[PDB]
Amino acid sequence: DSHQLAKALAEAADVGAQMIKLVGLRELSEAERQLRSLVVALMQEVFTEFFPGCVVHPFGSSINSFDVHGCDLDLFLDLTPKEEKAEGAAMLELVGSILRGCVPGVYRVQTVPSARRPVVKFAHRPSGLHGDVSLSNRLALHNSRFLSLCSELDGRVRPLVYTLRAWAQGRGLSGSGPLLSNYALTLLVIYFLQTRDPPVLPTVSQLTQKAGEGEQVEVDGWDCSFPRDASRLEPSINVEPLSSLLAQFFSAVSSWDLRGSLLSLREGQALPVAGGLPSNLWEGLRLGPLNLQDPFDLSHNVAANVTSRVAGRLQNCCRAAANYCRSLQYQRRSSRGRDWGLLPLLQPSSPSSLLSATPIPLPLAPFTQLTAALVQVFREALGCHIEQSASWRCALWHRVWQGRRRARRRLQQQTKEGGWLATEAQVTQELKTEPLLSFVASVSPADRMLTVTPLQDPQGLFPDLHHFLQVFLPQAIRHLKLEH
Ligand SMILES: O=c1ccn([C@@H]2O[C@H](COP(=O)(O)OP(=O)(O)OP(=O)(O)O)[C@@H](O)[C@H]2O)c(=O)[nH]1
Ligand SMILES: [Ba+2]
Ligand SMILES: [Cl-]
Repeated sequence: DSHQLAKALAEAADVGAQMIKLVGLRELSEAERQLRSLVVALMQEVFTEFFPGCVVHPFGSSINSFDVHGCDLDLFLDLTPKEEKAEGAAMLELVGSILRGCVPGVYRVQTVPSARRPVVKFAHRPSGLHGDVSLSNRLALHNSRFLSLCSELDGRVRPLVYTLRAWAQGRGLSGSGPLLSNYALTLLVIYFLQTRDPPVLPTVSQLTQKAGEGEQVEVDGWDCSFPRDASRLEPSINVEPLSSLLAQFFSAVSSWDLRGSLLSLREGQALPVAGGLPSNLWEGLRLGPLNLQDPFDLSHNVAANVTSRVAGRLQNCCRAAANYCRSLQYQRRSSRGRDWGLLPLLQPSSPSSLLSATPIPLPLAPFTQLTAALVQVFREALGCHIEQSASWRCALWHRVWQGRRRARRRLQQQTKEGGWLATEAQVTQELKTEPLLSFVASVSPADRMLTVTPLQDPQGLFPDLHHFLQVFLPQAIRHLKLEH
């Protein structure tokens, strides 16, 4: 791993071979699946001991075909409004005590009622496995099955999802908190496949319409019905190779309008967010920087946790990735030993690149006035020489991002013993023809955020400038807001 993987990808044919080989290397072995099966069997044994006729249904990465080594094990246990929450939480505690004290080998048991879907986190010691026990999740089962079904519908699915998933892990786009879940990212890939001119994957509404007799199922008032086998469905007429689909992915999601669009896997289409339509229809839908609808529960934005910085970082990383995929280093292999194809995409991100990818949130203000105030801050309040979404090229011959404290103290003392822009500009000018550091500033139409990328950085001081800008620019615009 990280060594064997690198040479394995570098050694093999074209890009598609790299993606396929990646899937081959990361996926769970037979022994791993045997181990997981046995552990789930034990859990089943103890839960049967407590709950006669209860079924333990594995879901998520286990059954959705996107599994990798050491992945979580998601288990679903199948057996007034605040009273119902309290009842559910108590029940969850009961399951938690069953895990904690009964089933042999399991430790690290933490009940999490506060989560969206309440869950009991567990670790099984002898197998070295960990995961979540869920009481109510029946939608995850069917949508996981839906994911594996997608994998069966077209052979390019697993390679795309695996590669893009690893890439997202690399670019810091995926994880907990504000980031994207692997499920959300997966839904994005699938939606991308549905939106190709020839469709690579059918829309979920098409699967629902196809369905079958007795294959009808309704969970939590939503229609989860899809065909059980991929044989009853006609293949894709899309001839696009893996690499082209990867590049097209990056370019696509880089060019999309995320804020103003709710991406529907059901209709296989982009539904306009503004104004008010989908949130009025399904009534449970949270809207934000990135909106991606679950194929079954239509009141659930799977990306609803994604902050503007994360969406911005996503589209930036995707634009950069597209730029790379247009280079010859991507398409053509290497003679001897050099990194080609998937390798720079799976390689760790440069600190300057990692920083530049994630934009800087700015206070609310009209685009024109915001831009004017920005270039006014760079020009006036900093030593920046600037020149002509919006963008400006900026040059700094000075250390201006650092040394401001001492200079401000000196000025404070000089003034003591004998309005923001002009004063801070004086602070800057009191800090003191080849450019020391040159960088690009960019503002997107929606949401309005400043993106700072490097150009010429001989001494490698760019990240310091980036952090300093992260602190300085918002408060500058903040003070400029109060002059009106
Ligand atoms: O918003 C969500 C998130 C997750 N889920 C359900 O939870 C399951 C967990 O989906 P994950 O986001 O955990 O991804 P994963 O398990 O496929 O991969 P790893 O995290 O193991 O790397 C998914 O398969 C989905 O069924 C939802 O239904 N909605
Ligand atoms: Ba998981
Ligand atoms: Cl597109």
